[PDB]
Amino acid sequence: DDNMMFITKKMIEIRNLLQKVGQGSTVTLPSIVVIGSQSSGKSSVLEAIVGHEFLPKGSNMITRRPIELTLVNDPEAKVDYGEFPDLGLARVTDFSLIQKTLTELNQSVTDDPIRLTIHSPNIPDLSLIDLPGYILKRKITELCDKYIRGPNIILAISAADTDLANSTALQASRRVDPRGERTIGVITKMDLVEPEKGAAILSDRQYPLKLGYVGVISKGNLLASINRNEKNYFGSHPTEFGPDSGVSTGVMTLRKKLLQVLEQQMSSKLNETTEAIQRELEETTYQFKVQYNEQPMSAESYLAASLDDFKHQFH
Amino acid sequence: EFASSFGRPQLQTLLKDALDQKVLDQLAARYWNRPIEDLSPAPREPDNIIDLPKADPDSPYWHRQLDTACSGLTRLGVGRLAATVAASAIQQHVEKLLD
Repeated sequence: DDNMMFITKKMIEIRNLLQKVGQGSTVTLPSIVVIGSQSSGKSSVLEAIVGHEFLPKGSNMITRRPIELTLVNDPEAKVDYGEFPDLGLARVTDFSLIQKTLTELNQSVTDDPIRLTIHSPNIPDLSLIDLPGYILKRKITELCDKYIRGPNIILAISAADTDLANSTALQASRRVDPRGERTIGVITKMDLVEPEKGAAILSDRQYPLKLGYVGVISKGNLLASINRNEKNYFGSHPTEFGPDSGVSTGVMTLRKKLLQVLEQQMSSKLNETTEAIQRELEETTYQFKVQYNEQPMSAESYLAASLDDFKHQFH
Repeated sequence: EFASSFGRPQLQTLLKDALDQKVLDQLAARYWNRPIEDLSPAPREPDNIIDLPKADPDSPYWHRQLDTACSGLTRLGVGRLAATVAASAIQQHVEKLLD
């Protein structure tokens, strides 16, 4: 089902190349945006870390700049390693170093969002961005709202202790998405609630959406262990949230859903985006004629013609 | 009887028409004007089709534009266009025969 992960990785690389083309490359492909209120914002950070592998997160985060995570299927690679594009060609083995570096970027604080790239075999390639969660506060909200508007596959996490209505995350998710078509929900911190409790949250009708909600508890060999606990815990109250139950939970199903949504939405945006690139290629090509007669040029060919003219003059 | 009736020149006109519409597709996307909203246009503005006849030959919206138009037309899924058009013709004639 390899062909499958692959469509996404090809698109993610293409998302990067649109992002990098140039000034008028207003054009881009969508991606996952992640919002969460404070307890919920903490649940969301935890979750992002947990989805793949431990990474520097939380503690004290100014949350002023977004972090564009781009993941890569890492089969044939046996070392968990993450690299920064602006810090090009550098690979980082231990995430503690990635803690020091990105969190000092966190204390430096333009609004530009740092790009990131991590390769790990258990992780499926994705393209999520983590912006600061809701708690000056106005200005953070302002960025959040602007990012949510555009058709990115958004959404939300919500801690089990808070009422669903009370949480800003799902509340803005509903504000910018009335239909709930492009937004997925996650109920975190679910470990300390009765199974009656998971049932009412994991499945609700007060606020229905497509792609459903996903409940999970996130928090060496940490991956597998977080997996182990999810496999182990539901056994406590299996009938309340397990097979054939309407709710869905644990990190893996939530991930494959993420794969599906991302492949589908991106694929919708591909047409309009592509005609856009053909229009900007035609603009660049036409300017290439009016300016410099479309001839290929290198700096050495320029340098040769002058040097030559100078020697005959000097003679 | 229909298979003895059908043959090839039917395909001829069929593919020649769809490649015409593709010709209209290329020409517009590469040469002509675009939709209108209150938003002001791209400038552009050396790309005026009118000074095409009495122009000097080495001008792109001429040279490079035609050049990329033909490269684009040939390196388009003409293979897949013929396939699907012959597909929808044969499919139609079998649905006419079923009536």
